[PDB]
Amino acid sequence: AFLLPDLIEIQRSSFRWFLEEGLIEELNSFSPITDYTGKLELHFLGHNYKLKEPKYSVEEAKRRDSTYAVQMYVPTRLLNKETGDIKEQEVFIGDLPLMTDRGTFIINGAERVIVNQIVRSPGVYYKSEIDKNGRRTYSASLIPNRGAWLKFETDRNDLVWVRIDKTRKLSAQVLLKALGLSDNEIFDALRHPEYFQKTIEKEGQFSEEEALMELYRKLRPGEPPTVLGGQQLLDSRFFDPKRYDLGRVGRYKLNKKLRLSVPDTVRVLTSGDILAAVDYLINLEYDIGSIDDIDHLGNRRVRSVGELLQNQVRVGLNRLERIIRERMTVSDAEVLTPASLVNPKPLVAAIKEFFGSSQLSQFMDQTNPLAELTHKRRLSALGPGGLTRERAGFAVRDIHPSHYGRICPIETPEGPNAGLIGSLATHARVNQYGFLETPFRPVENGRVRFDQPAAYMTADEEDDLRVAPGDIPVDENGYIIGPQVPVRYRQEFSTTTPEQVDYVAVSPVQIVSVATSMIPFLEHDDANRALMGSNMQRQAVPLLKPERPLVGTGLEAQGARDSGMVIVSRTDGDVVYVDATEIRVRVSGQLPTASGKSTDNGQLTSQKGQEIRYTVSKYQRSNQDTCLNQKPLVRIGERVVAGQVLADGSSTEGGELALGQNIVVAYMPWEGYNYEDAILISERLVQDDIYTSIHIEKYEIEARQTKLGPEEITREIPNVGEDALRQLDEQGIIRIGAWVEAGDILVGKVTPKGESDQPPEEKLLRAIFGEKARDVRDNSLRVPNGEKGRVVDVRLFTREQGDELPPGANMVVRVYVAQKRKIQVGDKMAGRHGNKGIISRILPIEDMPYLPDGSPVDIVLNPLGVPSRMNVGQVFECLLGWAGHTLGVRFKITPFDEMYGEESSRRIVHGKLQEARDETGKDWVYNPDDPGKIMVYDGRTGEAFDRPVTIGVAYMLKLVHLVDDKIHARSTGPYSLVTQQPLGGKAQQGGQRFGEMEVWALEAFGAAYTLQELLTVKSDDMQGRNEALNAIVKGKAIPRPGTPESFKVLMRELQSLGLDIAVHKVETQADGSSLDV
Amino acid sequence: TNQFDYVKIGLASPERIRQWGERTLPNGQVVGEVTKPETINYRTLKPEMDGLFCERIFGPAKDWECHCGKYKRVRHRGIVCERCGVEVTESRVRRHRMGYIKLAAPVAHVWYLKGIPSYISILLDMPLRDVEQIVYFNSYVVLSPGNAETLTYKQLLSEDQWLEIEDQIYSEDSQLQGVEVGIGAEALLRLLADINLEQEAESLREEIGSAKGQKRAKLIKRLRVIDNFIATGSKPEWMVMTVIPVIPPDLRPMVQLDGGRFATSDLNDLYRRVINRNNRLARLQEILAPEIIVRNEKRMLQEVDALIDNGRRGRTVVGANNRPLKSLSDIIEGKQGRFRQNLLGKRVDYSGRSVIVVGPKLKIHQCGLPREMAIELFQPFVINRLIRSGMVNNIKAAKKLISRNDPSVWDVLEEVIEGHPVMLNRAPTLHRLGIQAFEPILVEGRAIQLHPLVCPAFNADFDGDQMAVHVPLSLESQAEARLLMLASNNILSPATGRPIITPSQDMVLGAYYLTAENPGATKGAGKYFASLDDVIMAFQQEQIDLHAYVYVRFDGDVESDQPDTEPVKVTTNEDGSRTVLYKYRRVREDAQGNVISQYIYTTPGRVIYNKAIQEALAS
Amino acid sequence: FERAKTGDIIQGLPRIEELLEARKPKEACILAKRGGEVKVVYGDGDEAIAIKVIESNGVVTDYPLGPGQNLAMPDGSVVPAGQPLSDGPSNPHEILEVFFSLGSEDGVYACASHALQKVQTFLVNEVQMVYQSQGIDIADKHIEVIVRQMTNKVRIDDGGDTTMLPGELVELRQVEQVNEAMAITGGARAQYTPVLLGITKASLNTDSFISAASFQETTRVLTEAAIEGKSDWLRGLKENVIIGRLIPAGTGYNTY
Amino acid sequence: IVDGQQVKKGQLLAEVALNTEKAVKDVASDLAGEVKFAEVVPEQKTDRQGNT
Repeated sequence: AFLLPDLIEIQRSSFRWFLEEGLIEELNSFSPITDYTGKLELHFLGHNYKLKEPKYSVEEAKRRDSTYAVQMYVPTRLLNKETGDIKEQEVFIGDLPLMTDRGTFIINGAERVIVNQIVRSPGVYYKSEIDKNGRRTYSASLIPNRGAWLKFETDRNDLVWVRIDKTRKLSAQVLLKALGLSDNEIFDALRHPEYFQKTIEKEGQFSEEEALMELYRKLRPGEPPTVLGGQQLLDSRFFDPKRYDLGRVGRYKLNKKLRLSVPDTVRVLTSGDILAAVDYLINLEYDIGSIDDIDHLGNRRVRSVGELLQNQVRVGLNRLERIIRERMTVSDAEVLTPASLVNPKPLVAAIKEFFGSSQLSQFMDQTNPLAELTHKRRLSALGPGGLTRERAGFAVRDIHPSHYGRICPIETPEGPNAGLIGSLATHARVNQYGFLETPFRPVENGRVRFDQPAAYMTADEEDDLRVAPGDIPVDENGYIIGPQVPVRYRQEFSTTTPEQVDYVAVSPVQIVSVATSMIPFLEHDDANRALMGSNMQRQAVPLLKPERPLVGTGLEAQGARDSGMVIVSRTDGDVVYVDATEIRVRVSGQLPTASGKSTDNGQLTSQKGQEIRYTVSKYQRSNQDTCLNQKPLVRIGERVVAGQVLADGSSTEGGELALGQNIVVAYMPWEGYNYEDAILISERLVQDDIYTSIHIEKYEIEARQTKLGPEEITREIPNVGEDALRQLDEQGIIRIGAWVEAGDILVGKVTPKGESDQPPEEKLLRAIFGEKARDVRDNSLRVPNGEKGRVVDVRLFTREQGDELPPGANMVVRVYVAQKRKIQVGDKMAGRHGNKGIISRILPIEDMPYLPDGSPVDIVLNPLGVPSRMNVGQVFECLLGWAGHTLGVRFKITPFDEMYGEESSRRIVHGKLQEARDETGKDWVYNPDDPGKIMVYDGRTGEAFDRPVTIGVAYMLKLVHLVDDKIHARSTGPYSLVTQQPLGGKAQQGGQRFGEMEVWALEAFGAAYTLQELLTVKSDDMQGRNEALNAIVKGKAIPRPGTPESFKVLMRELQSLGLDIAVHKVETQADGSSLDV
Repeated sequence: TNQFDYVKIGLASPERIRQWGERTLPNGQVVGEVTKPETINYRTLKPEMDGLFCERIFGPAKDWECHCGKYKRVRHRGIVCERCGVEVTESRVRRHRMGYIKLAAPVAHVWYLKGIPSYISILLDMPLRDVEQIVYFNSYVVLSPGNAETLTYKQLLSEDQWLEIEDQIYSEDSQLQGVEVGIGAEALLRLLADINLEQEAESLREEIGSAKGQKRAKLIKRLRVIDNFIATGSKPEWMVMTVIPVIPPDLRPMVQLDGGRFATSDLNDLYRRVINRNNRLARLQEILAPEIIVRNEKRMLQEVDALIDNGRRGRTVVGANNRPLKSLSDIIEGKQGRFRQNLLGKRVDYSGRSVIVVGPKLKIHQCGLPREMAIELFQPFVINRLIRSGMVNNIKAAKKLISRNDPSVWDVLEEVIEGHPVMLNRAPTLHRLGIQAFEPILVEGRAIQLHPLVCPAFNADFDGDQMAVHVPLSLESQAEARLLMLASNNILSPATGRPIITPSQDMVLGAYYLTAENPGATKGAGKYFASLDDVIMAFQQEQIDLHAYVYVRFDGDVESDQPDTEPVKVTTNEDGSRTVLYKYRRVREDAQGNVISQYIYTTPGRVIYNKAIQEALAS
Repeated sequence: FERAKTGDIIQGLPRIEELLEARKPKEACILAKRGGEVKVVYGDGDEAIAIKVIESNGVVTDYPLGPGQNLAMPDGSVVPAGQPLSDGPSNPHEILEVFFSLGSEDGVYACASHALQKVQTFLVNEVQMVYQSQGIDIADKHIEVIVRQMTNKVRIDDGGDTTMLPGELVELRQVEQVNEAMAITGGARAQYTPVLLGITKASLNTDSFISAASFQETTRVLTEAAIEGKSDWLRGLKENVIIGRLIPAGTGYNTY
Repeated sequence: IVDGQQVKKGQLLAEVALNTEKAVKDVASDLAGEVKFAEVVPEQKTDRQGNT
């Protein structure tokens, strides 16, 4: 229906936005510079900026696994208000990468992305504020988009003080520090400023207080109070741009509310306003103004890269500005050139931070196309700027009817860092003030039809029109039956009918975030139920062979195109040979060309048989080792149309979300093998050749150059099978496209390890067994066990390209492998709405229950699951799908039965049943007496199970938590250093982790022993642990603890911290101090 | 074990910490200290002279090798590098030796100082804030007489408000007391010792006699604060410090990542500070230049408090990310700070941690171990076996079949896997029954295998559920599990009187349904039987409802759905006979005879679900 | 409008800890000295919102307030040393005294218990309350045992009648045996007051040094034990756990 | 359960109902126009804030 315009590029143009403003905007504003003296100047040009073509692309960029970039450039204006020396030329400023095709910034290495933040966009607000008894209080507060906080208050008594970056002074010199005009307050306040006439304790003397009290009279103490003192002070809180803002907006707002004419293009601050506060608070004190909102967009507000990459660039440059100010004015300046006094390096770095290291990037998780939807656009308030994650206590966490239509509630990591991830209205958009949009569609008191205007604002807020929720029985051309409809005033939802409203859905779902839409009929499923399940597909695994869903709500296809995995024409064409490797309106020489010149265009080279070249992707290691190779979809010579997806990537056939497959599902508590939770499925799945991950992950290795006496890789060293050493190559290297399996061998590290202090046996043994080998060593790479993966590429390189190398290091060895790998047991597979599943066992394609038509089914469930999960509709689909499957039925229809406004769903189902089975011939797939059931003749030997049980088609979707990367178990190994205890960071030698909550449950029976061991010798005692090793292989009764030592360790630091202990026997001569050290 | 007995603890003390640290040596000389900041030189890689990671006073690095060199082999046991301070052994002794910064100034310990209790402030009645200016000296306190001429003791003043006080020096000799007013922190230490706690303790006990209110609280303490001390008798100037202690180097160690990013540590830098602030200072003394660069540093010396805590009481110092540089007193302090988690809750080795997927096939008293973690799991008692019976011989060459993947493990592993108890624990340890044991099974997989019945105890549902394959290690630890800790050793939560263990609600349905009744299926009129397998048969016969209630024989106590000992349908006749329906059972009786018919009136399926029970438990 | 500060999503995980350490539930402090009866509605004839409390035998009523968030309404049947007059188990320390004061016909302990047991037993039922409140269960071994432990510690005054000290929060049973030693070696048997504490009050204080710095305390604690020579012993199952001595609670702990 | 009304089936029952704090009724009338005190007046009497 109506078109919903591109989620993604929130960022982009906003991103773009920035440069098509920002670069200058700031920098020019602090445009001019010069020697401290002032004569020899220099400027940022702040105009006609320039940068050249950075031939690095994204793939060629990932090629050197480095950052994309655009060398960044600008000239100065000139040299001096000394004699108008120009000496202009460009001066390079700050190169760095930027937005990438798949919505990334391909920095070094990789392609992270940045998450938006909310924050209390600026302004100056004010606590209503209450007490230990009831009698209440008033207090005021001020803060721009960046800077101090001007804060105000009421000691019961129409009093005040002023607190800012101090929190130490009940100090109140209101108007006694700036604009001390004869009783200017009875000129700006006029109404009850301090009972209309100050109070006792307040005097308002200013002669030596304006710029000289509460600034040194308690503030900032000890020197004398120079009138200048506070003067240049209070510039130095305020006046002085570069240490304070509003933020253009800030004003926009600030004023706008307090509405006072100050349009005034100043991103800093006046007096009067302040007053206008001051009143204003007292205005609310006399209950004339309402309390500010402090919780949602009312005070909070997005922001995003532009400013994220803008605030700091002014700062990063502000840094430079210091330095230059020296550097420019460091000595002679006659010819010393713009070009001379310009250390870009800072800026580039720091920004290199702000992509690269601002805690803000993530790694753009591409485990699933969808994900990179979402992760386009979650957002938070974690932020340098943001909140704590534990002092941002509650409302912070909750919701707010602003959220309705502005952000989705079905989005929540349900973690200690959840309730902080703005879903971003499925449709929203935003403005220069960040505030997002959420349409409010007009209804002319009874007539909507969307012919009326507006229908496109309610940005961040509302209209005080009691307001039409999304849907309601909307008659043909609108007339909006509902006798008396409920609809929302402001955070409230009263009833009223076509008179008084007029704004209503765009569509019946303005409160979702990329995956919360998957639910085909969430209309029928509890909200508390819909969450993690809706976040499952959010991070689904891909799957070699994709498949649209079955059943249809269909919103998404497009979204898949937004992802990028699927490719639309850039332009146009009708494909020539569409070779898998090369589709082409490329150098086609043909009619993918010609529409590739349809009504051609110019900066696009229609100039010659059109020319749209670009390479598809094979299976590449995702930032999460996920993989996908798209697919040459559109066969040759078959017309296209601008910007329509023609490439079938990860998970679409055709611009739709390939998530799962479609599967018959009889819920059935049979012989157990599942009894919550617990999936059972039939071996067919494997033979089905579906449910087949593939993964590919780095391994790499490198060699040092030891200052111990450098070492290389080898091409072998001993005990090498060539059986090892064989499918090896010509340095030691490992041949690619080669099968590997378990403790396989990558390639030949050669290491140093001399025998100066020849171990006691050493010299001899060596010479005694009968041979004189040498310890030139080799920790060459042995791929982990179970690595039955054919090897599938390598990127690799040494000194010569300039190894772009972590220094101190010689040559890259990175290479790796995948494997086709079908699903197994414990696979966290499930659905997309309140789900989470794993499987025992799979099973003979035959024993599993089958059908009277005669086919065998392929997914049990349990049956009780769902009624309990209170997620019903899973039925629904089952059903619906059934259809689909019986009569190849598609749906792609938004959720929520709104048709007629009741259980039409129903109506649907039984319907599409009905005919389907009617025309199904056998007409058994449905029974009048089984309106939604089927029979279940298929016991152990295929009896008739008894009660006609329902079955049908679900959308089983598997996850990552694959036992493979989630396996774990090991027998000792390296302990730590410090505790020297082995260590489990979830590695091959991962600590069987440990829980004292259990050592607080392992004594409930006591018998030490296990404990005793159970600490010791597998923690402290060296000679214990070993003692063990022996005991068993030494046919010895593993003894007796060591004594712990970490203990002793703890004791050591304590003894130094200032401890002493006589620890000791006492049956000894007058006890003593047993040497336990 | 035995050698140790019980741990006393008191205020430590220089002169007492002057018993350890220094290690005189038959160079005939005296080694303890440190003086000068250091790790190893860059180029070579070993500490230096002094040097915070000393290879001499501290000991070896490469094991038995004098820094002087010319030192290889080991057997020596007294070596003292002839010409160096290398006294080798194993490179272990190094971990067991401390030194000290040797504070030039008598700095005090933050652990009394701003201490929540502030013991130091308490004694000598030096108000926290008051004494808080004796240190960071911004008000030197009148110290001992030092006021015969009318000024007053315990009294304070800054040098600025002091110079004018003692200005009469020019001529006025009202200086008969000739005792300077407080000078700095050391003052507190002067009054710490010398003062007479005795003749003052009881001098408060009898003061107690007098009014005892909000002030008493202090007194009270004072008593303890002095009595708690009299316990020893020791020095309160031990709270003040002469000379530090200092942890050994190998443990704060400097770490190795090649490339130049050699991490080092976060307390040696404390030191780094601290030593410098100490030496550079002294290195004023001598030149005796102005106190503006000396007395001002004494605060930058007492600043060693940060070493002891980046964090109590100055602003903390900054780390790589302005972090509270985890103070030496920040290692065993939080639940995540070593201490308990590094002892009460070590992580530990030998065990498994694989996803616990559904797997109710196996029984309950025993768990199902997958192969992915069936090898580790007993390698010690496996390698020993298979050699042991001679299969192979030696280590790393007999365990050849391991990594060789033959069979003969796998079976032998099983052969040595049954009767080998194992215990297990859910991601959450929950309760004692939460870490239950069970007889591990020899299965293959990356998931676990276990018995539904208990879940609930562990509660381990089966949706991405993950737990851990723990294992006994001693022998008799197998006992902790043999007949004490194993699934069989539990029938009801130690929690309540209740047997939590029970067939899941899915099974209870198999029970419920079998005890229900279908109107449609109500066949079998007069289909009575000896109530043995006859009815089973009668069910393997079908043509009967699993709920079609027949009346089946069984004089034994048959709990009947409804009262069955009440005249319901009397038919008492002669030649015996008193014949009442008793609803669900119908004896006929016999005056001379007795009861025999019984006639339990319920479906065979009922008797079926009530026949595999007696047998199940104990036939 | 008066508005809901009730509940019936009430008495949950938070509504018990406030009784575990025994804080100030309701922070009330009604007194006792027996009279007790309807007492008009607020003491003497009440009036327009006047507020006092109740009396029958006595020479006097005890007389504090009653609000509309908060009431008494028992008319007569008023019983001090328990059945709180205005009805409020509040920082029961007061009620514990209310009792033992009023259990001052009996030589301190036994009816001290009479308080003591009453209070703990009460708490037990008060905790077991939400237990059955919340469809679950709770046992004396699981509660009484602990609630018992929570008190055995008197507060002294006077302790010098035993050359000890006042306001001393030691425990009862033990040291007054020593007061029973000063009850058999003459002098005086000291007076004091058995008063509840709260786990962090009982624990933290009882446990010292090694048994410290690891639970609800650290840094100054355990280290400050050095200010006083207070040696420690691995007795504590966990005390020796910090080590690896085996524990007590394992054959050998008695097999010895 | 708890007291129920009878235009048909009743009023709240089930959040077990075998404790009422003070804050205000709203009054925003419910229809736009001149509001006066036809049947009443506003006795000021100033019991909570000693004012009005």
